[PDB]
Amino acid sequence: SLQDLSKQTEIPYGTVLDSAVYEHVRMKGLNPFERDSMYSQMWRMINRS
Amino acid sequence: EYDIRGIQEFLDKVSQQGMDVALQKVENNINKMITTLFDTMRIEELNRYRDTLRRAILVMNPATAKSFITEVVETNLVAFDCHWIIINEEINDVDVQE
Amino acid sequence: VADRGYGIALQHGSPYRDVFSQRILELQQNGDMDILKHKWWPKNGQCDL
Amino acid sequence: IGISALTITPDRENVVDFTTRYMDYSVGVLLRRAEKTVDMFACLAPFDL
Repeated sequence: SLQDLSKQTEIPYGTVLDSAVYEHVRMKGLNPFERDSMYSQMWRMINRS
Repeated sequence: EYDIRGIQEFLDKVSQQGMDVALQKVENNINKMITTLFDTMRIEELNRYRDTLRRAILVMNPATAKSFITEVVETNLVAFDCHWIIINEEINDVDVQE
Repeated sequence: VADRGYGIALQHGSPYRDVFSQRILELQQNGDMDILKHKWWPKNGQCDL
Repeated sequence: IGISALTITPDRENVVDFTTRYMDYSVGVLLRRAEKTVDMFACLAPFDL
């Protein structure tokens, strides 16, 4: 599941730069009012460097 | 596209009665607007900003308003206590039902 | 943590509160405030924090 | 007309009209398969030939 993918860090993950998926993830990862924290982990992985 | 010299008498007559009116302008790219806020403000401030959205007035054409409301609701910046006023001169019954 | 910051207090209605802001901005931009902080929170203490 | 994997979004829907959706969107992930855990000689692995 995406939750389990967000807990682990042994396998890195990413997407195509600036694609609609990248904006969609960044929209959630920064949001402090989101009910589900998962995306804050997904964003914290994708955004490195 | 709005010419703010319309509300120029409303802000005047309101600011004598002690209300904390704020302006803002709605961008063409509403997603880049909202994502600028979470990227450029403290959590100390976002919780003050949410308290202002409790009451708001939207002065725009319906096709923009539908899109803005849908995004503000999907981003959970408002909840069941909010009370927004929408004002315009031309809205047909097909749009009210959306 | 949000909603808090360190400070100091004065009498009810003390006008000397007008001094702080611009001078604190000076001290922060000069690093004088950071020099005082380093004076009172130096890194290589007796132990790793 | 336009037809593709084109996705309805609140910013696109401003300038062009859309019909009712004929299939739902979904974000997902591609991963490489894990390979079988079982092996015939797993008990002889600890030392090289």
